Amino acid sequence: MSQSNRELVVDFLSYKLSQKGYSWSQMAAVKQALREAGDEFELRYRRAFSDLTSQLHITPGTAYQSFEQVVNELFRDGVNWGRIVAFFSFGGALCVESVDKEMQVLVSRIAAWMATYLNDHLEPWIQENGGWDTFVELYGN
Amino acid sequence: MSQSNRELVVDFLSYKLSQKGYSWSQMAAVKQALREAGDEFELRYRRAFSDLTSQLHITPGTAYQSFEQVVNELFRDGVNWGRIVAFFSFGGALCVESVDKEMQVLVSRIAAWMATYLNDHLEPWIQENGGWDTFVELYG
Ligand SMILES: O=C(NCc1ccccc1)c1csc(N/N=C2\CCCc3ccc(-c4ccc(OCCc5ccccc5)c(C(=O)O)n4)cc32)n1
Ligand SMILES: O=C(NCc1ccccc1)c1csc(N/N=C2\CCCc3ccc(-c4ccc(OCCc5ccccc5)c(C(=O)O)n4)cc32)n1
Repeated sequence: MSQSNRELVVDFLSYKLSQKGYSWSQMAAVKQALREAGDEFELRYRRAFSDLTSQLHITPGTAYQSFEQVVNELFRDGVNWGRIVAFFSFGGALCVESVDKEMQVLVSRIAAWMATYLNDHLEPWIQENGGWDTFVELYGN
Repeated sequence: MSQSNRELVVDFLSYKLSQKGYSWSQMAAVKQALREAGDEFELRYRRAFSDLTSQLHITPGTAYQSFEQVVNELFRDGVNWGRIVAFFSFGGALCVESVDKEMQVLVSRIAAWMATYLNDHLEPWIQENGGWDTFVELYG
């Protein structure tokens, strides 16, 4: 119950500060930058590219390594911030299609796969290019 | 500082799911009822009351006890769902003033004080009045 209470407070204060357009922490600023970049990417750029969800055809039998081999296609010509945004959008799309197909049980493993891929394959590039601070500096507020 | 790749993932996926009417967490209906009740309270009903923030000057040296004794004033004549809503709004107002004062870092402290107050002073009343799912039935 105590953890739920904390979660209510955090949600309420985040929502209220966001509603006023206030940036209160580097973490909040990174998350806001990513949300907005994903929205812009999905609206106006994603349809130009081959649909990576068509390569995975996620099932409850899909393993991390199958996700990883499909994501490697997105980074076949290297890492940039745009492709990192596209990676988040791809994960978001796997979750949305999972829930659309009455397989919400996949949502938690998709999140773990995304974390694993970021930590294993993108973290060195992120640090080399000024960390998430630079992402916010170029694409945030 | 964003010192967690997993936190960015969970945040982004929560957002993307919400845009399709789907929920990351089970607390989703309460969060949506509390945000809407907060917005509604602040837009007109709040204007009737003395501004409780004028009694607090939150700095890195302010004790939890100072916050606790000002918040108690909300519940002087009992706990009800509206006063719980007002408590959250009050918390939100404190955070906005904290950022405006260049004390952004105190937002997380205020969050910690609110969760502490909620757990000590309000959790018993909440349990004894049908929990958050009643709040959702009334304000959702
Ligand atoms: O979500 C996805 N699919 C599901 C879906 C749902 C609904 C509709 C369509 C598809 C998804 C995300 S991704 C993707 N395929 N992309 C691939 C295919 C494999 C190879 C590949 C190779 C490079 C790139 C890529 C992606 C983004 C890129 O930049 C984005 C710039 C930007 C940033 C912020 C906001 C707007 C725009 C770039 C680039 O410019 O280098 N290059 C992308 C794919 N599919
Ligand atoms: O955020 C606050 N202040 C900063 C601020 C910013 C901008 C503008 C004005 C103030 C704030 C939240 S609070 C407050 N002071 N309120 C006090 C003063 C001390 C005594 C006190 C005592 C009872 C109540 C109270 C609060 C809410 C209440 O019900 C709300 C019902 C409702 C729900 C959903 C939507 C709309 C309305 C009630 C009640 O009717 O019981 N009673 C309230 C204060 N200040």
